[PDB]
Order: sequence, then structure tokens, then C-alpha cells
Amino acid sequence: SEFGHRTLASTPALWASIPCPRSELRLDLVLPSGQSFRWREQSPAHWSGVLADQVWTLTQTEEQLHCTVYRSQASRPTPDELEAVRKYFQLDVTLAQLYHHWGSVDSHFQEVAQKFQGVRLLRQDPIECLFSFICSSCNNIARITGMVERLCQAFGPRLIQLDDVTYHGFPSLQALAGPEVEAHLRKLGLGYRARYVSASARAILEEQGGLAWLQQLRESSYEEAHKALCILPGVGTQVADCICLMALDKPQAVPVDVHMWHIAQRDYSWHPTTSQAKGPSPQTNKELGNFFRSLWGPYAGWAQAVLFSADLRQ
DNA sequence: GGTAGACCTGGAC
DNA sequence: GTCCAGGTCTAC
Ligand SMILES: [Ca+2]
Ligand SMILES: [Ca+2]
Repeated sequence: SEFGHRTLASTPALWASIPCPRSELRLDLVLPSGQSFRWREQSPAHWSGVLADQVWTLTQTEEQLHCTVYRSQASRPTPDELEAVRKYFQLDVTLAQLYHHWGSVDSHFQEVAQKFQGVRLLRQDPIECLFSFICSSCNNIARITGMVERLCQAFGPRLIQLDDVTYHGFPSLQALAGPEVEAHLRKLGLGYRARYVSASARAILEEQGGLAWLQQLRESSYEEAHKALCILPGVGTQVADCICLMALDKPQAVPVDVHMWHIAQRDYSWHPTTSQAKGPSPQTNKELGNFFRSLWGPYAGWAQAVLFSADLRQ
């Protein structure tokens, strides 16, 4: 059918594949795992969301990642469009090589890895990432998802409508920094997060030199980037690490939340050796990130994603 | 320098 | 009805 969300069966000629075995990527273990909060499984095994300013639907078979895009006459995705998809999933980073290494250095990762293959990091937009995670504060993945889409519906560009879903592009800096945005976000249920969204939008635009400041962080060192990000209102150590890891190409960045504390304790009998505190605190959190980084290497943030994800299923 | 308490809320046990 | 989720900010 010409309407509604597509499916591999439904509209055969509208899809194009990207070679990709399930061992290198698993949508159901990545898309709803707290990295991006903008993907939904409309029909079973089919995920629809905004990717590179367009709406896509993705579904995978054992060796292929099937993609379809909604923009002109309907048609399969072009090689360039598909390239953007390959880019978003950083398919050039070989998950098999990373899992192997992590496995040989961490007997525990080995055990968990066997059952949770295909977990990788998405290369996200700094702006979308920065604001989505500002909303992470004392919040669960479902509530976060709700806030973010409401935020996008209210200040994001209208893209296309499939069934009763009107997809929106992520709001721009200028839009989020607009008069009365906070008040609006509060009526949307973001709570005290409304304030930080507005504050950070204005901060970047009226104090840091704008969008470029954020984007230039991809060329900066992990340390510089993380240091810079913490300046923004509502952006602490954890949020900045998420941004570094998920959007600034800092693969060693390890977000330390309660989840990783439970993992560190239960699975590694970890204890803080520096800080004198027995639980989560700025100094012990820093210490843990260094513990994982020392344990897994340069792509510790990635290894972190595999366990965080596995810890969510449970 | 290293804590405790304030800040919002929808789904839980 | 108290509890919990990918926290952060700041006053003592
Ligand atoms: Ca929490
Ligand atoms: Ca800050």
C-alpha cells in the first residue's frame, strides 16, 4: 500500500540493502537502548525515525540491513542516502574486532558478550544529543523518550506524516533559545529540565560562539570536549560523557550512572581506592570511569554500551 | 574540598 | 503513599 509505514514485504521495490550481519548490529538492542530516543518500532522488527533530516524505516534480515526512506515519486534510497545510514551506525567500526579484544581482556565481558551481540554506538548530532541528555537527569528511558518527542513536536520542523505520526526534525539552537520556550517545555512535562534546555540553548548562542563551538569539539581531545561541555547549564560529568561518546567521537568516554555502578560492584567487586566515599560522588564516579577505561581501552565507551544495554534488558 | 538537599513526574512495589 | 529513573547545581 502507498500509505502508512512501509515494510519489507509490503513495498518490495522501495527498499535497498546495506550488507550487515546481525553480529555487527542489532536494531532492537541499539535503537531503544537510551542512545537515541527518536526511533520507534511501528511494525514488528521495523524501526522508523528521523535520520539525516529525513524519515527512514529500518529492518534487518540475517545478513542485510534493509532501508527505506520517505522524502517526488517514491523510490529506493540512493547510494548517498544509504551512505548516510552506514555513517549513522559507524558500520566501518568492526564490532567483531572490538568484542574480541574486550573479551580477551575481560573474562566477564566475554560471558555477557556471547548473548548480546550487535551493540554499537550511533554517531549522533551534537545538538540533538546535548539536549536529549540534558533531559536525562533523574529520568528513565521511557519518560525521556516522551519529553524529547514532545519537545520536537513543539519546536521542530515538520517533516512527513505516515499514518497518524507527524515526524519532526530536531529543534534548532535558535528555536530552543526562543522567548518563553522554558514555560512551554514545562507545560510539556520536562519539569526543571525545561530551564536547562533554554539556558543551554541561549548559552551556546549568546556566550560560546554558537553551533560551531559545539561542532568544533569533534576535533578537540576527549578532555577538552568534556571540559567545554560542562560549562553549559544542566550539563554535568555524566551528560557530557554521553555527548562525548555518542556525538563527539570520544569512544573512550565512559558515562558513569547508577547502572554502571551496579555493574562495577556486582560484576567486578569494584570499590573506590582514591575517594574516601563509599558510593556515587564526583570523585568516585570519575574513578570508576578511569577503572573501565583502564580495563577496556580506547573504546571503553563502546564496551560500556554493551553491558549498559544488557543490564537494561534485565 | 567533600556532602546534603532542592528541583519535576509519570509509572511502580 | 513512598520509590525510582543514564543528574546537576549550590549552599553549608
Ligand atoms: Ca537517578
Ligand atoms: Ca554545567
